[PDB]
Amino acid sequence: FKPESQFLDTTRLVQSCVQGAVGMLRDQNESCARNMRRVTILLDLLNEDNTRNASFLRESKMRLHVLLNKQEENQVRSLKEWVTREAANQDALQEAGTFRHTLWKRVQDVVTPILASMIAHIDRDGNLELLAQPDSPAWVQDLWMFIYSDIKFLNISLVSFILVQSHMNLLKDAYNAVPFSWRIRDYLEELWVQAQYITDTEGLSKKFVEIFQKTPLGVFLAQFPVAQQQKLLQSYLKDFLLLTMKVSSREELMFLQMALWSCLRELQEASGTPDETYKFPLSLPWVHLAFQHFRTRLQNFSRILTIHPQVLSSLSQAAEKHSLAGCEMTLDAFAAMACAEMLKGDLLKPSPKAWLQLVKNLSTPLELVCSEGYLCDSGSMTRSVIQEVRALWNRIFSIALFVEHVLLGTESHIPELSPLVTTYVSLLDKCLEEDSNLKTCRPF
Amino acid sequence: PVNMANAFLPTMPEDTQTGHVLGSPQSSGVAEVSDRGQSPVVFILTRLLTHLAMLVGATHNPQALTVIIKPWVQDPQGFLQQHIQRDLEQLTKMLGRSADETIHVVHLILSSLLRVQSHGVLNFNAELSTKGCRNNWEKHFETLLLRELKHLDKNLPAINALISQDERISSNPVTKIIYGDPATFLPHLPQKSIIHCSKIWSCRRKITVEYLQHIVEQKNGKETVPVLWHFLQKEAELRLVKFLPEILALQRDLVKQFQNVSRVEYSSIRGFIHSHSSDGLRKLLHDRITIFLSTWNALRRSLETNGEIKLPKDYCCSDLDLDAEFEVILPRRQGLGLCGTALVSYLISLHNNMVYTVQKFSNEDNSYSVDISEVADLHVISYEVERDLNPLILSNCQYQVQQGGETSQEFDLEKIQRQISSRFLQGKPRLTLKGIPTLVYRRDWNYEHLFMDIKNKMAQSSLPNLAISTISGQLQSYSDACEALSIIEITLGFLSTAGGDPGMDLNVYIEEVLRMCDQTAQVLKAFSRCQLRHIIALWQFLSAHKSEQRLRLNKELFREIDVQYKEELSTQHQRLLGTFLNEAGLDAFLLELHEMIVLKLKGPRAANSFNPNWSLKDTLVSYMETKDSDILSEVESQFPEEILMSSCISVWKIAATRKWDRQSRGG
Amino acid sequence: VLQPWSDINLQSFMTQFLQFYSVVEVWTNLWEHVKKQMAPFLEGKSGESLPADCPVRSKLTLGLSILFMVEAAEFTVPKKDLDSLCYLLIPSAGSPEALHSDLSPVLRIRQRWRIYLTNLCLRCIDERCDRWLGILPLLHTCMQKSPPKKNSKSQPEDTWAGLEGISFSEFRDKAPTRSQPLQFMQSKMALLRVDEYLFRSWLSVVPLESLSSYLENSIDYLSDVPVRVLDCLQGISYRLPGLRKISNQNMKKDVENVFKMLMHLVDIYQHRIFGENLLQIYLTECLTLHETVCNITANHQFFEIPALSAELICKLLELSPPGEKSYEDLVTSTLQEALATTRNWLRSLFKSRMLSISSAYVRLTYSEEMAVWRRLVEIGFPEKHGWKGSLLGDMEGRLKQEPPRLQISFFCSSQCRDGGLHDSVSRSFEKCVIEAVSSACQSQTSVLEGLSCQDLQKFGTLLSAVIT
Amino acid sequence: SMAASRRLMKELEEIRKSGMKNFRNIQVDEANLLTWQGLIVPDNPPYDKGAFRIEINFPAEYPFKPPKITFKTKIYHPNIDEKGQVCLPVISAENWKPATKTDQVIQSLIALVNDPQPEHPLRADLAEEYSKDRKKFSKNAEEFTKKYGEKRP
Repeated sequence: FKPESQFLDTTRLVQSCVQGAVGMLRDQNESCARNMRRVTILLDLLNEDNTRNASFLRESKMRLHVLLNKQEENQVRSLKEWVTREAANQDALQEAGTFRHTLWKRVQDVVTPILASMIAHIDRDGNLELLAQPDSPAWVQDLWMFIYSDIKFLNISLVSFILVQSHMNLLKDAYNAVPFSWRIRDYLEELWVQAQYITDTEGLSKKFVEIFQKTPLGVFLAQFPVAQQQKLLQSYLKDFLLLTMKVSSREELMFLQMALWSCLRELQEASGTPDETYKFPLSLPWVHLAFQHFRTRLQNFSRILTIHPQVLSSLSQAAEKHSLAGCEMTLDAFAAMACAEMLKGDLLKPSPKAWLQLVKNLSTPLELVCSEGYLCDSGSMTRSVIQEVRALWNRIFSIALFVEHVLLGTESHIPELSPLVTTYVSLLDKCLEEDSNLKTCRPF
Repeated sequence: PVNMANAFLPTMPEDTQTGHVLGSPQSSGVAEVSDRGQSPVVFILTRLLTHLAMLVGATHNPQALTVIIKPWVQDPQGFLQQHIQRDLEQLTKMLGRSADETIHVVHLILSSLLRVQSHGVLNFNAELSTKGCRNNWEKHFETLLLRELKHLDKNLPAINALISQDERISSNPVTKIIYGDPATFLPHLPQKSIIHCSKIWSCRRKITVEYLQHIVEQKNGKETVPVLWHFLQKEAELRLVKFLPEILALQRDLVKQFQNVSRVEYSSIRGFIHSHSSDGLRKLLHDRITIFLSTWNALRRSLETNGEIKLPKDYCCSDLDLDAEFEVILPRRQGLGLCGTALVSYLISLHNNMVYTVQKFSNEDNSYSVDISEVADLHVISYEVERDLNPLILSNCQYQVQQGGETSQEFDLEKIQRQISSRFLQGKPRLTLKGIPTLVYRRDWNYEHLFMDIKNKMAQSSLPNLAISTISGQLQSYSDACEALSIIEITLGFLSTAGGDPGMDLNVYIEEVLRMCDQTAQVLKAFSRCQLRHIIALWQFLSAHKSEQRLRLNKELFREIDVQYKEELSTQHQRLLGTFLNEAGLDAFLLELHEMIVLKLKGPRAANSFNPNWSLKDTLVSYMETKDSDILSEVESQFPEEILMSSCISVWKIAATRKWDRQSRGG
Repeated sequence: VLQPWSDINLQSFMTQFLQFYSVVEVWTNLWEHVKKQMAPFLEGKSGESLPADCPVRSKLTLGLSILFMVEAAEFTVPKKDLDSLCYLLIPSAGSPEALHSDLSPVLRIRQRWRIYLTNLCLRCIDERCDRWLGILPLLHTCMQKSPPKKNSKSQPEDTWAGLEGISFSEFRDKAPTRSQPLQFMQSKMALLRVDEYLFRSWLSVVPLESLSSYLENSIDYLSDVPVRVLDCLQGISYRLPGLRKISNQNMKKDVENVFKMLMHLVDIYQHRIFGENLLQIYLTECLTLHETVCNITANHQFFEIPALSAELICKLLELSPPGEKSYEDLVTSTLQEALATTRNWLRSLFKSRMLSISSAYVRLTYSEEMAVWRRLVEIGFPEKHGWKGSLLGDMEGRLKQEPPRLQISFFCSSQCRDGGLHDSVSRSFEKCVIEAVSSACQSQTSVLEGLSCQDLQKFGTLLSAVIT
Repeated sequence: SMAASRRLMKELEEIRKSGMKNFRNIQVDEANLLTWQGLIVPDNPPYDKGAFRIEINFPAEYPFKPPKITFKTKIYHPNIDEKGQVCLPVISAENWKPATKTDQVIQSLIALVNDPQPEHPLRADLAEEYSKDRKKFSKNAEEFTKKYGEKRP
């Protein structure tokens, strides 16, 4: 496979051994077994017709050569003389018929497990689907080729039935929209760690973006159009959501997508006008930055989506009625508001104990969001929003205490006071509207 | 003590484990939590009394305690004195009173367990030779200890006054200002004041978590407040839960970077930590491994006792350091890599147990559940005792006073329960074991799991007689048979881990579905008339065919199997096999035989259970019930029993040669 | 502020210097100021003998400080200042590793100082390169220990030496006008006790002609530890395949000298080198060395280097103490591989026939051939394996390729002389001679007419053959 | 592997339909066939006063690797320890053959329970007690069965 011979037809060999390579891969028995899709994908882009396919062939042959050279030094050099060893092997010589068919069979057997491991390390979660997808913009192919030509950036090791693990537990044909998800995620984790440890928490963002601009990946990504980088931005944002956070829903996926985008926008506005790091606002590492600044206010938000899925439906109109995610993050506050509205809506259902459960499961996230130091810095409008959100949260928290005490007690011990307490709770609810601050005199 | 050789000693963790296995006292491990069914205070009291018992025994004869206690071989005196020192330190830390008064209380307990002459301890072994009698004796000890401890607070002031009245320490000026006498006798003193009274300037006890355990267990908190008791029972181990996310990230990174088997050359952990190209990652991983090793050291005491995954004791015997071996941190499931896996498993198990008990007590229903694939910093219980637990518990210690004058300490359990519940313990979901990082070690080359996967996915059926005739006549050459075997094995591996259509015969499958180009047209003609719904059957037939061809010429037919199975049959056994072959379905018999032989008779370590003294009928009927459903009675009731399994490939040779004589000499 | 030497003081020093550079021709005056601080240390002063107004007492500390200063300035430094700066980073009086490990917590963080040391090494790539070699001890005290893996399995020579950032290929292959490394080697020889990577990183940079000297003046070092011969072999088999075909007398004698000292250093000490089941790695290393050295000779006159390689393998097998059947399988495999490698090499480099006449005065086309055959079979190998049933068979097959008459005529053409007192190749020659005589006499053509064959022993053999 | 558990399923079906009249109340969990629980009911004295719970674990290499039988109920035998482990030669690795079905194992172990073998004991002291004074063994075994034996069906 050494570049500049015609001693073998390598493309023919790989098309012959792709089937055997993919046949040995094992998914976890339900994780979208796509073996036929994989072999078709490989064999419709392992040709010499398109320029992208020719460059892919060259890069794949380079990968095969380097892996074979790395694995050959382990041999005792009696296996380096493959022709002589196979010829002295009477069994396989008389098994495969003619001597040249025997030699080609031995090459097939030698190459097929290395190619199987390569396919295992390539199609981690459906990364071949991006090259298979038509009309994909230039960025997908360009970063795929840049990653594929960098042995040091992506180390591919070889091991027999090999297992392929699902990083995201992806749904039916999810095919994460960035070429290699886990690879960039781990590389950016390492880069952020290096930035966070080299410097203190005073110029961390500048050093992080600068050290991302220093890597060849950054200088290569910088040449793409702004629209292409934006497309990369939401694709990376959604696949980061999928990898870091598991979600049994697609609408909530876009909801935390918008939440993390608004968090990124707010972090961009944290600095007044540095006009040096602001020259690259639409970059990949910013997303990581947002996470590592707002992890709490994201994960807590995820809790609100997981404990009470019904609130999502209410939120499905709230974004329409208030136009959230404009400058900063208030989506967890919106989920809290819609949840509180629904809580006061259904109120005493046939099972008021279920109402107690569905108010107390969600007490702690609303306690945590309404805390000082939770928002380090933001606009004055968000100050007013958080003031009123603590006001309403404390109001409904007092309501929840009243319910979980008196409504539980009357229904558990003496069911003869319900019609009176159900009206007195309404009276105290209606009398506390104007003064949502119980520290003063008149509410007490 | 000589009669106590390997006897069931009490107050020891149970996973039997007889003896005196206990770690070194100078350890940063758990607080020696109580056993399955004993109160911790009674447990500690019994443990210290027993400790004094073997201390007296060892001072009587050291060799008996040397042979009783497993780990040490040097001396029992220092080890036992360190245990007694730690026991008295734990006693003075748990009981809320002066240390002299704790020694007074333990003396009171020792004297009070002496006038209990009423004998009701019957039906128990005096040699502690059974677990049942050990538990029975522990039950009597618990009953008597409760009876004595329930009547101690009414004797402490009286005994203090009587002891202070001893007319030999009373001359000592120290005991006047110490042991309950006013210090007004000192002439160098300020005048009497309403603030400088003796009782105002008196010592008072300190509130501690162990004293909380004592107060909640002495007030019968099982029926009133069980959540606090469960929380403080395992508070020591849950103090390490905050480090779960970063160590899970360590397992994730190790799995991601080293998804390899038998390819790691690193020998020392220090080499790994010091062979990274990034300094930020280097020192991060340094801090992370330091935390991992500290948590491992603090928690290598209950894993072998209550952990779900059994582990040998060769891992929890040596302390981990920065220069320790490498395989400890690899999250494996076989040996020496099970350390971190078992640790995180126990952490998840304790979290799940606590959330389950809390839900079963108050919630009664919850749908909030999450895998380990999105574990965050706040998702697990993360608190510091010196900054979080101490203030929240000390804020609820009410003081009550009376008209006559007294200061009483009372705890409102509801207040503290609502405080601790509404802060950390509530909002914790049920973690699942689905997404635990783990390296894969074993392989599925054995080819049976493939067959059962085929039978699960597809409704397999038998091969047509015309199709088998055409493929047999078409594949008469040996090279063609080998090519067909390779291709059909590739398709078998493809079908084991993927789906397909029971129709869609192998030709169109091969040509375009996996787009396998043409090698020879003869094998394609053979595959023209075989369906996927017979694929496994096809494989076995073709496999047998290949070896049968190797029998037809003068070439060695296995070249891989052990020599212990390559020997010729006896004359009488040859006659028996011939009389069997006289009337039988030879094709199916030889097919099943070759399906058996080529799979497991692979040479070394093929005699793990395959001892060469069995019979063909026994092993054939042992196999046949796994996946296949071929003809039965012909081998159940006709096949000879004395076949000497050792020479069983000889039976296949005889059957294949007779089938050759059938096919060729007949036609 | 840098005193005392601690991480907090170093961080405060860096912050203060950054603020000083941000707030404040300037750097020219700064360098002229720092030169007066440099000078007393260059005059040999250290400790109490240093000037009372010197703000820095230790020398590695001020070296690190000036490295920090020059890194945050991106300027150039005079050549005379290179010797002064490089004298300040050598850990003199620091022979034990305990003090290095005690100074490590002051220099915990790992790779930024790696970067500064790398750019210092690349900036001292200039044609002074005198006191440079003292930085590798610090570049390896905060690095991984010696990896015990085989050659060419782990990674190339850059990480085996532990540099990974300096290309020494141009220095080892150039005109050696700077012999300073040898004198520095004999000046600071006792440094290598501080750590273990220095032996590898120093064998990497020593030129070929001085490698023999660098080898035999480490006799005390190899007596202290009989395991660094592994690393010497690692270096030799690392640098050997990279070097191309040898067509010269200088490299001829250089490789002869280094191999001769290698045999000396292997032989003298003991069998104790091969303890702790280390024979396997030694056999693999000697096989790789033989393979590499055999593939770089295509001149039929450098046979002596493969001869010494074969002798090295011979003595390595000879000093193996008897123990399982794994060792016997290993030794059979390694002997078979050695014979296969020699056979393939002699197949490759000798592309011509033998004793083509072309002048009526028949002479060998590869005249220096018989000595090669004698020299590469006289070594001792176990007789249970081949090396006698294979290479002698090669002689037989080569000599059965020539016509009987012409080969007979050459057999005593004043070339095949020096009967080696039952030499195996001589016995093969006599066997092919008697077979050729049998073939010639079997035909009806006269065989002996014009033999100027005054050597009488082969006349006797020829006569006995023709009668019999 | 489930390949084995299919044969254990067939064995359980055939044993349940055939009936043994001495090994009753067999139970198993369908999610893991490799662990059977059963109740030995002996017929001969001095073991006719109680029944004994046993658990048989089948290694994943079954039929080929012999199953391991442990006693969950304390029983006074010279052949079974306090840990419940029982040595059956028909199950020993050096004497195992695949055709030995679980009903033959159950019959053999029940016969051994009803008639102990002293020459190969796992409790030496009980073997000496049986050999030197039969009456003492009779009373000791009867009392042990009375005090610790399970309630008969």
